[PDB]
Amino acid sequence: SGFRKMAFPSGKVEGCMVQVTCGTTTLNGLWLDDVVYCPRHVICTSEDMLNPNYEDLLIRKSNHNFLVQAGNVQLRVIGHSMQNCVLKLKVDTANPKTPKYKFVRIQPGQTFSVLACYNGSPSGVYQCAMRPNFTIKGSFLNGSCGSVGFNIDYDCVSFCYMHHMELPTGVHAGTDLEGNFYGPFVDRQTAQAAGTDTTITVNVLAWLYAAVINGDRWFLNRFTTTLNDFNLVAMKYNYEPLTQDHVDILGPLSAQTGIAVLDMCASLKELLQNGMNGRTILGSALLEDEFTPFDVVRQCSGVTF
Amino acid sequence: SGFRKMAFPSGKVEGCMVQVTCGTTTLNGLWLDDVVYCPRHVINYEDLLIRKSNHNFLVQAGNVQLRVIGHSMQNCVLKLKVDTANPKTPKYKFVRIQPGQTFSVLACYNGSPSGVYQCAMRPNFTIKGSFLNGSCGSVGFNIDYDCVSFCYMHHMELPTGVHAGTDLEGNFYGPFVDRQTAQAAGTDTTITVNVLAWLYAAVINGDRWFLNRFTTTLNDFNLVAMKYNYEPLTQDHVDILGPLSAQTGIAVLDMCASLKELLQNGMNGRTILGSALLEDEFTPFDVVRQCSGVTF
Ligand SMILES: CC(=O)Nc1ccc2cncc(NC(=O)Cc3cccc(Cl)c3)c2c1
Ligand SMILES: [Cl-]
Repeated sequence: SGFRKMAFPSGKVEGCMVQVTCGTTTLNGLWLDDVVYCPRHVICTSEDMLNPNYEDLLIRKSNHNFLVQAGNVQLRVIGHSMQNCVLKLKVDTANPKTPKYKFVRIQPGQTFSVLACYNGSPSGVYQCAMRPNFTIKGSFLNGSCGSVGFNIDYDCVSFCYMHHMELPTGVHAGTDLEGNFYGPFVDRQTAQAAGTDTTITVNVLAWLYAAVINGDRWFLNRFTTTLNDFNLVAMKYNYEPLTQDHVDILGPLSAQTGIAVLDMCASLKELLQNGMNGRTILGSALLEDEFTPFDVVRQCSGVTF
Repeated sequence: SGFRKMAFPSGKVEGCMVQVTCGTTTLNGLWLDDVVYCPRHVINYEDLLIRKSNHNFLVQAGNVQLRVIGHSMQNCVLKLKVDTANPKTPKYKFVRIQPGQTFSVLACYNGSPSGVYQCAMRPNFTIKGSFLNGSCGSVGFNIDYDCVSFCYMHHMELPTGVHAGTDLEGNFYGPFVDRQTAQAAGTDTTITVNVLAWLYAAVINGDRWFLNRFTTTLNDFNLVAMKYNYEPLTQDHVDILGPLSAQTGIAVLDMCASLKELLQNGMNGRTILGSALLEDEFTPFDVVRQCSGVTF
């Protein structure tokens, strides 16, 4: 019993964290085999960030301008290249702690664990989701750049995020491990603002099924809804549209509890209308959207209470 | 910016997790040097233990079978002497925590870590964890510098869904016993010093709507807090909040007057750090650490 925001064990990622220094800037790098991946803005000054020409800044650099530190050992850089917004530093030593891994690009609504690092040293781990506006509501201070997001399914680490910047509202933006940003963001200091955010409807529904699995049904009602009527109501509360794919994905949880997706949609509609009336669901007074249908199946029991 | 329930990096503990089987029961063990620590309920415990030999205990570390060469009991923990020292043993200490203190939990099943989360020892000595059958032997810890301080080992789930366990010396937290009997968690209370720390974290992150011009006395605050099932606030708690009071310019009894107003009026449709409830699972030290950048 119980329901917590659980992160994946971070050990496999901790053994890949390194410190990258270029001139006066120091940030984090990910060391996999003989390559260190880090944000390309490590080659920039603060002045450069207004309109940086990365190709022009990089051509003026040699291998020995990049200092890479793994624990107490200095790694020697023997090559460098840029791939989108990521700098790839070829080093002379392969990481003996390299786990089985893949680089995966996630979609909004997907969750992942973040290992927050400073000076190549891991300080904490937390779970979060890629928001519909492509930002992440993280907890990052200056020096956290290069910190990574990941999932561990079985013994394989799937890297999905690398931290690049904080936006004026305090939310965070970054790239996949191939250097492609999530969202319409650039690694430039410009008027960049996160778009209006919305609630991840399929995740709220999954969390309502998790509450039913853990023995709580006070929020159910005797109504059903069409998918269109649900979406017309949900969009008024800034909820993401629920698609037929989302209904298909909730199928297993619907069969485990005996509550049709559209009947759970009717209960969500009523919750938006009435609020909680002093009650909580899984210890929360807000509707939670950072648990996917997959996370609920992973964490919760296969037997409903 | 941002404020998350953050756990310590779990790598140092992951390298200590093993699977312990005794007959039909399978649970988790902690392998430090040549000793495996696990709940004694894996097996009248003295009478059950005397009938066991070393070969009755099967210990599995990854894909390798460890050979048990001795066994002894210390309170509610079984200590299995194995023939191999753990080469991944970190620098460690066994410490007993107090209610209100927080720690990270590495939840395991069959000796394999599945997740990590942060939680607090409640005033009623239970933990609001997330554990399924097979999680027994999962451990709680903090990391200070490069040293892992083990503070909790999971033993059982209570009828309300909350969890109970021991320190690593086998002493239960709370009035619980390791057996099937009518055991219920006492009425819980809110960890006041932690709620205050989280209010200071909200001010640091730019949330001041709850701040007011008023200040209170410690006695008046405690008379009000006792009415809402909040733990009494002591002079030690006021002293401990000193650094956060100096950083934001809000005296502790100044923040107590804000908390008193939130207790009598609620939030009025507003949130603090994305929450509609007053959060009590962040200590003053956790707030200072997450708003500073301490690494391990
Ligand atoms: C003093 C300061 O920079 N504070 C914070 C606070 C919090 C921060 C959290 N994450 C990242 C930071 N770093 C950046 O945003 C550097 C950067 C600037 C301009 C564009 C880009 Cl692509 C990257 C943070 C920086
Ligand atoms: Cl995805």
